[PDB]
Amino acid sequence: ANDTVVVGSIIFTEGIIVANMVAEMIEAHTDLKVVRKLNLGGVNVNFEAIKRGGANNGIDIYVEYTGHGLVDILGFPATTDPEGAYETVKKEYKRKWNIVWLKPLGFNNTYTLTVKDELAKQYNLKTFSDLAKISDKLILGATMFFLEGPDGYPGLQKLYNFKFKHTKSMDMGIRYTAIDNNEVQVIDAWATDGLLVSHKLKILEDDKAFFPPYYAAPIIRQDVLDKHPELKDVLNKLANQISLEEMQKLNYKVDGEGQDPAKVAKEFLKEKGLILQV
Ligand SMILES: C[N+](C)(C)CCO
Repeated sequence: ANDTVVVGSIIFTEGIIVANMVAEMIEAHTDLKVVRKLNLGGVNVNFEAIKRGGANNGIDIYVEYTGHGLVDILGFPATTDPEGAYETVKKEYKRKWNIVWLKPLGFNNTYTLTVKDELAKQYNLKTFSDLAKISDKLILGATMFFLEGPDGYPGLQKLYNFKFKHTKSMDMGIRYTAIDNNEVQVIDAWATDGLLVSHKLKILEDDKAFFPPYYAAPIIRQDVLDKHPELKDVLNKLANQISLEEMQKLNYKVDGEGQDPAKVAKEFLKEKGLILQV
């Protein structure tokens, strides 16, 4: 029959790596072939694409983050434990959209606010509240996702009364260079970022708990599951298979060592026994 499915990703290192892992698992364990589609746009493009579907210029599968789905359902930022976010998005996406959340990959790739270790020492910074008290001295460099999202800087700034001198919208790798060069003093480091542990940076504590959990999980259209039921068990072979530290190392293989993400994804799966060498 030569059935195919479309796995989507937006264009950032982690997104492409885990989208490739999903594609590799499908091709290794089923007779399906995978179209890998890269979407330009923000944190909602894949959601609209999966509502369209791989037959109608959209996608069938992608890896979403629980807290993003949660804040989208609620219409305002909230905090909850990982189970609260996951169970809520799973039930709501099943009822409202016939989209099935599969099991979490294992890591929480949350937004953070991060500063240079030297700045944190010179002002004894530990928490977001500490940082807010001096924010009028500082420049924030942040991803477009962070500066535009309701779960991003808008709500955070309201809750903590952040008063940064200004914000600079920056590509993902650019913001690490910018904080290194002191063009900015704070960035929205993401917890799994490959460059993070390699730049002498301090992740500050979200002491008022503004951010939701951001656990990555594959999600799939129900009608694709209906046509190809094996996909459920196949994709759940990834359940809890990627820790925060493992994801960081894969991201660094791409962003720091220059390996291509397809190779990084496939080699990780082979080394962990999740696919076999052909
Ligand atoms: C994963 N983040 C929450 C850090 C943003 C991208 O969706």
